[PDB]
Amino acid sequence: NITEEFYQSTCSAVSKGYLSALRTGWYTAVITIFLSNIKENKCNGTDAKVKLIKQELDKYKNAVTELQLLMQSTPATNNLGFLLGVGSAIAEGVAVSKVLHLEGEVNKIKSALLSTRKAVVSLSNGVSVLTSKVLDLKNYIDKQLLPIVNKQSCSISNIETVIEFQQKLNRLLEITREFSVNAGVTTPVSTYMLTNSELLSLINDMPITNDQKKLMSNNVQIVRQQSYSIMSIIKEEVLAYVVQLPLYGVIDTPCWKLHTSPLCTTNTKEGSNICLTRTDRGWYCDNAGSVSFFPQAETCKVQSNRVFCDTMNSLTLPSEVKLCNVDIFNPKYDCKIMTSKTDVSSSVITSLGAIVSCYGKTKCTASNKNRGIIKTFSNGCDYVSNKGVDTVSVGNTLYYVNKQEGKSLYVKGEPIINFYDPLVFPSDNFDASISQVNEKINQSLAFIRKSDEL
Amino acid sequence: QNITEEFYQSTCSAVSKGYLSALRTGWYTAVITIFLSNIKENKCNGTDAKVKLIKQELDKYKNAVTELQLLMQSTPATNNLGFLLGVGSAIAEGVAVSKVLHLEGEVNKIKSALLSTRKAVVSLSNGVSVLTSKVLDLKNYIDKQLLPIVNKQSCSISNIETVIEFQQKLNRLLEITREFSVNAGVTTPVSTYMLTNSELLSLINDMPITNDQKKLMSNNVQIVRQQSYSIMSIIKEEVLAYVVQLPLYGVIDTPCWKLHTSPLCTTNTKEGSNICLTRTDRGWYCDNAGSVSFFPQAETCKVQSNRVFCDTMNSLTLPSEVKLCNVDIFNPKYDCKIMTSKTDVSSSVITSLGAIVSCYGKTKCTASNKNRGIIKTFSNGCDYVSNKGVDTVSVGNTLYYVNKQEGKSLYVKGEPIINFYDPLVFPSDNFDASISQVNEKINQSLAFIRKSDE
Amino acid sequence: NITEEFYQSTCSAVSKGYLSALRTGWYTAVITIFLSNIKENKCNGTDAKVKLIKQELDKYKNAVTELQLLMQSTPATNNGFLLGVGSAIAEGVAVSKVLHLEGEVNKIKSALLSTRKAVVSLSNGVSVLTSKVLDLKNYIDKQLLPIVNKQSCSISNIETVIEFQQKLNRLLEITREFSVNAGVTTPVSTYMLTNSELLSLINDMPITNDQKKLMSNNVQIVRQQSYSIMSIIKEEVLAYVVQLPLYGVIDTPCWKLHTSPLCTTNTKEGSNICLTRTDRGWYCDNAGSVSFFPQAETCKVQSNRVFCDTMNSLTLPSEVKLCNVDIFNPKYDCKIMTSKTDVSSSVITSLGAIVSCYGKTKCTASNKNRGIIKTFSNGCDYVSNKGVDTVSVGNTLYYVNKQEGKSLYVKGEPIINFYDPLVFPSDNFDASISQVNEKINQSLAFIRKSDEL
Ligand SMILES: *[C@@H]1O[C@H](CO)[C@@H](O)[C@H](O)[C@H]1NC(C)=O
Ligand SMILES: *[C@@H]1O[C@H](CO)[C@@H](O)[C@H](O)[C@H]1NC(C)=O
Ligand SMILES: *[C@@H]1O[C@H](CO)[C@@H](O)[C@H](O)[C@H]1NC(C)=O
Repeated sequence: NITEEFYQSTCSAVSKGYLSALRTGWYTAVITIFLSNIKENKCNGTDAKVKLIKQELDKYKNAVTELQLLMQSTPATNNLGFLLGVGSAIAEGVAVSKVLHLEGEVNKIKSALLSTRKAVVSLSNGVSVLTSKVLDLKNYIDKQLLPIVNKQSCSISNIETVIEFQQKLNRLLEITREFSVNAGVTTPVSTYMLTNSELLSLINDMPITNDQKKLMSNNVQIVRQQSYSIMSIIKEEVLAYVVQLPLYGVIDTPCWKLHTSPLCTTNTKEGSNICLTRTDRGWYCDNAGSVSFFPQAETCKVQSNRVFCDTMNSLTLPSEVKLCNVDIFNPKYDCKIMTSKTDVSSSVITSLGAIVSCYGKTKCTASNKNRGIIKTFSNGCDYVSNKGVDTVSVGNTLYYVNKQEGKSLYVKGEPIINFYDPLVFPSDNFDASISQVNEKINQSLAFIRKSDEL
Repeated sequence: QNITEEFYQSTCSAVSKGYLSALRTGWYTAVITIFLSNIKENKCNGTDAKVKLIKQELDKYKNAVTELQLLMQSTPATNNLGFLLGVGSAIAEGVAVSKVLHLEGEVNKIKSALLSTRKAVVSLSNGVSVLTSKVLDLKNYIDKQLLPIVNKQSCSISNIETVIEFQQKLNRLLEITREFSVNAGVTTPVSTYMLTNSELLSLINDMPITNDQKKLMSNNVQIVRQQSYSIMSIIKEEVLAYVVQLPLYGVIDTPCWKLHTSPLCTTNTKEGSNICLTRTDRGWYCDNAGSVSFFPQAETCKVQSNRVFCDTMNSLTLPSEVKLCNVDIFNPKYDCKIMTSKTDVSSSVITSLGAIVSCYGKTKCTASNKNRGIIKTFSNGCDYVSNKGVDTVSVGNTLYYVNKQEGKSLYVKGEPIINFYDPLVFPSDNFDASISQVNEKINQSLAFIRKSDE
Repeated sequence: NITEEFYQSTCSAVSKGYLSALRTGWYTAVITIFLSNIKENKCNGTDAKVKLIKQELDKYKNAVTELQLLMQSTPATNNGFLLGVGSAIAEGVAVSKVLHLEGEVNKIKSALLSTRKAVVSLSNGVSVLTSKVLDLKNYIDKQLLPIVNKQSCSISNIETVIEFQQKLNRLLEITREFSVNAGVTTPVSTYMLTNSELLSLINDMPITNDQKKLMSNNVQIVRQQSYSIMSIIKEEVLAYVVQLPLYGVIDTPCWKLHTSPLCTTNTKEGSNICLTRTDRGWYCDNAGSVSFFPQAETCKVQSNRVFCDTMNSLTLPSEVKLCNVDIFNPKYDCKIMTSKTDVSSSVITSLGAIVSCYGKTKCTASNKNRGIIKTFSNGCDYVSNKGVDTVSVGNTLYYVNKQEGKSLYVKGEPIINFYDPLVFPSDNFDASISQVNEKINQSLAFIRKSDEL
C-alpha cells in the first residue's frame, strides 16, 4: 500500500511504501545459431522461381557479411551528474566474447550441443557459460535446401519452397538488423534476440532464489529493458552472441521517492525574497545497512509498487539521510539544501498528488475534470492530494496528477526559510547543506562585527 | 513565409522574428481496435509442405498475441537553464481511457456500438465517451476463410495463396507488436502501422476543431505524428485495443521568436584580466494568452520553415515585458537575466539567418564563402555575419554551417554593455543572475570600499 | 599499443597512445531509386491471386504518398558545456533543395540512362556523383504493366506476387525509417546504403588510400557518423542525399583525461577541502592546437583509434598538455573546481580505476578469482587493471577495462595540501589555479591590513 506525506515546512514530499528490486549481479548466457556454410552462386537456370531463390540467397550472404564485421569490432556501451563517472555495463559479456574469439572455442561449443540444445560449456580462460542452441539452420539448409543447390541444374520445385526459406531466414535477419544498427550491442533485449519461451526458460534455469524466479517471470518486460544482448562471432558455421541479464540481489526492502520544490519568502518588494530547496531528489532504497540513492530519473523503473534500479547508477549514503525527512536541523546528518533569490512559480507532480510553489502574480490552480477549479494556491509552497484532482495549472502550463491509489498526509510546520535573516542569507545559488549555510552566517555576522570595533 | 533577424551588438545576441505559433494545450484521445479471433486449436496432421508454412506463420500469430498480454499487465509512462521544467506525465489522459478498458464488461460495450460499423463514440463507464475505430477485422477472415482449413481434422491444405494471404493480414498486427514490445507499450512518433494517413487524416478531420486547425494538422501530418503518442491497453475477448493520443493546438498563429545569445567579454591583453557576461534565458518565445510562453529546450519546439510547434507542458510563463530585454537590457520593468564570468574563450552560435561569433584571445575566427573562400576575419570581440554571402564559419579548428534560408537580416550597431562595468568590483565568480541582482552585488563592494578610505 | 599515467599529485590519469581520425569534412552523394508511374487496378474481378497483388500495390502507393509528404517537409535533425550550436546536415540540405529545382531530374536521368553511376552537374555550380540502386520502373513497366494495366488480366502465376514483394522490399524499408525520422536518418542503414554501394562509394571518394583503408575497415563507425537525407520523389525517380564523413586529420596523438575529487583526510567531518581537475574527456593533437571533446558520445573508439566529430570540439592551446606534467606551470592556467563535498567515488579509466575514498567508506578492489586485493585508504589512489577486475565504493560495483596496456603510477604530494584551509574558496568554485590564488591573496589581503592595530 502506497502512502505519501507532505512537509509544508521544507516543501518536500516522500512517497513511502514501495518494494525494492535492485540489480546487483549479472547473468550471462551464450545463444548460438548454427549456420550452414553455403559457399557461392546458384544453379544453371533463370526461371523466375530460381531468380527468387537468388534474391533471398543474396540476403543470407549479406546478413553474414554484417555479422562478420561486428565480430571484428570492439563493442562498448554508448549509453548535474558529476557524482557519476561509471564504467562499462557489458564488461562481463565482452569478457565472454573476447574468449569466443580465441581459436578453438567454437569446437568446444559444438561438442557440448551435439546431443542437447543447452549445456554448460567449459571453455578456455577460466570461464563457464550456459550456451544454448536456439536455431538449427544447419539441418534445414543442408538437408532440403542444399541438394537443390547441390544440383548444378536446379529445377525450382513447387513455390512453397521459396516461402519456407523466407521463414527460416526471418529471425536471423531480424537479429542482424538490430546488431547492425547498434554497432553490436542492443538494449532492450528483443524477442528476436530472446523469445519469451527462451527467456522465461533461461530465468528458470538461472541459479537464483524461488523469490527471484517468480519476480522476473512476472516482470518479463521489465527484465528485457535492463538486459543486454551482445554480438560476438560468426565463425565455423556458428553464430554466437552473449546475453547479459540482471540479478536483483536486493529484494523487498523499503524504497521511497523524495520530491522537492523551492521554498521562498513572500514579501511584496521585488527581488527581496530568498529561497530554499532540498536538493537530493530521487529514489532511495534501503540496501545492506546503508541507503542506495538513484539521482537519475532514467535509472529506475516502477511496476506499480516495486522499483527496479541498477546499483551501478547509485550513491551510497548512511541511513541517517532518512532523518532529513524528520528534521532537517538534526545533528546526525548534514541535510543538503541550496539557496537562491529566484521565487518563480513551479509545480512538482509527486507520486500521489502535486507540490505547488506559487510566487508573485502567478495563477496556480488545481482542478477536477468534471468539477472544475477546486483550489487556488496562495503564494508560498502548498500541496494537493490526488483525491479529487486530475490536473494542476501553473500560469499557462498544465500538469496531470497521478491517479493511482494511496493515502496522502499533510504534515504541518513552519516554512524554515522564515528562520533566516535575509540581510546575511547567502543566495548566490549556493548548493550546500544546512550547517554550511550557517557556516556563512556566522562569518557574515562576524565580518560585520570586526569592522564594529571603533 | 518571411523571417527576419536583428543582431544586437550592445549585448552580443540576436532575435529571429516572423514565426507563427502552434502550441499544444490539450490531447485528443481515441481508441483504435483490431478485432481478433480466439483460436488455440492447431490440431492438424498435414505432413505435406503447405501446412508447415501455415503452421509457422500461425505460430508468429500467437507469440505476438502473448507478447501483447504481458503488455496489458504492465503500467507504462514516459520521463519527458533547461531545468526549471514542469515535471508531469505526457500520457496520463490516455491511460485514464485505458483503465476503463481493463474493467470487465467494457469490450461488449465496444462491440455493441461497433457491431456493423467502424467508427462510433462509445459510452464506457464513469466519465468516458471515446471515439473508437475498428481498423481491421481479422475475426471475419479467420472464421470465414481460415477456420475451414485448420479447424477440420481433415485439414484440407488450402492453396499456397492462403499462406501468402494470411501473411498480408498479419503484417500490421505484427509490426504493431514489435513497436510496443521494445518500447514497453508506449510509442512515439505514432507510426503508420499504428495509424495510417487515411486513418490519421480521418481522425484529424473529425476532431471537433475548426477547419483551420483541421487544415493545419492535415498539412503537418508528420509534425502531428511526432507529437502524438500511442499506448497499448488490452488484448481481451477477441479484441485488441490501443489508445491514440493526438496533440490539440490551442494557440495558433500567435507571434513566435527565437533568442540567441553568446558571451560578451572584454578585449584587454593581460590574460585573465577580462570579464564576461551572457544573457541567459535563450530559446523559443511565443505570444500566448496575454503572456509569453518560453520553451528553453530545443528538442521541444519543431519548426516547419515558419511555424513553430511547441508543447506548452515544457514551457515557462513570462510577463510580456520579457520582450523589453530585446529592446533595452537596462529596462526598469523586467529584471533581465545575465550570468557573469572571467573566462573569455572563443565560440560561435548559429542563428536563424546568420551566425554570432564571439572571438576572444589567441583564436582564429573566420567566415567563408563556397566560391571565394575566407571572406571575413573576426577581430577580437563579439560580432555577427548573416547568411547573405556566407556559407560556413570556423572558430579554432571547428567549422559550423549557416542556413541559406532566405530572410532579411539586420546588424543593429551599439556598444558592448560590459564596457560599463569596472572590472575591480565586477561579480564574475560565475554568477547566474540578472542585471540588477548583479548591480546589487556591485553596490555592496563599492560601499565596503568607500568605508576602506581611512 | 596503449599506456596510462596516474598522477597522485592531482588525482587524475592520462591514457596515451591513440591515433586520431577526426571528421573535418563531408562528402555528399545522391542515391536514386527509379520508380514507375502507375495507377488504379483496371482488372475488374476478384481472383484470389489478383487480390494479393492489389494489397502489394496498395503498400507501394501508401509508401509513395508518405514519401511525397517528406519531399516538401523541411528535413533537419537535433544533433555540450561552453559548446556553441551548429547544424549537422547543411551540406546535404544544400543539394536536396537543388534537386527540388525544375529540370534537375532530367539532367540526372540523362546521365543515368545507360549507366548506373555518373557524376551529374546540377544547375547551381557544384556537382555530385549520383548512383542508381533500384530500377523498379523497368520492372513495373515491362513485367507488370502488361498484366495489371490491361482490362483482360490473367494473374500469370503466384510467383508474380512474390517477385513484386521482393523487388519492393528496400523501398518499403527506406520509407519506414524516413518516416519515424522526419526524412533524416543516422546511422545510415544498409537499406539506405548496402555494404557494396558503401565500399564502392568510399572507393570513389577523393581521399588518400591510407584514408580509404581506414573507412573500409571501420564501415560500422563510418555509418554511425553519416546521415541520410530524404529529398524528392517526383517525375518517376526517388532521390535522397547521403552525406559521408571526411576524416581530414589522421595519425596524430590522442589521449583521454580522467579526474576525480582530491580532498584532505582530517577526521572532523566538513573540515576537509577538496579539489578536482576539470575539462575531462578526449584530447587529440590537431593542426598545432589541441581539439578537446567534452561529450562522451562525440568520439567512438576502436581499441587505439578514436573517431571524433570536430563539430562538437573545442580548439585549445597545446600548452594545456602541461596540466598533466605540472598543474602550476606558467604557460597555461590549469582549470580546477573546489568543493567541500568529500564523498568517496571511483572513476574507471582506460587501464584501471581511480578511487577517491573518504569518511568511513569501504572502497576495495577485487579479482574474479582472488577476492579483495586492496582496501583503499582515505585519499585518492589508483590501481592498474593487471590483477584487477572490479572496484566497489559502498554498495556499487564497477568493472575495469581489461584492454592490454601499461600503466605507470606517478607519486607526488597531493596539491590540496598546499592550501591554507582558512582562506581557500571551497564554495564550488569552477575556476583555475591562478584564479583560486587570486581569491586567496585578496582574502589574505583583508586579513593582512585589518590586523594592524
Ligand atoms: C551563528 O552560529 C550558530 C552556531 O554557531 C548557528 O546555529 C547560527 O545559525 C548562526 N547565526 C544565525 C543568525 O543563524
Ligand atoms: C547604489 O546605491 C545608490 C544609493 O546609495 C544608488 O543611487 C545607486 O543607483 C545604486 N547602484 C546601482 C547600480 O543602482
Ligand atoms: C599577495 O600579494 C602580496 C602583495 O603585497 C604579496 O606580498 C603576497 O606574497 C601575495 N601572496 C602570496 C601567496 O604570495
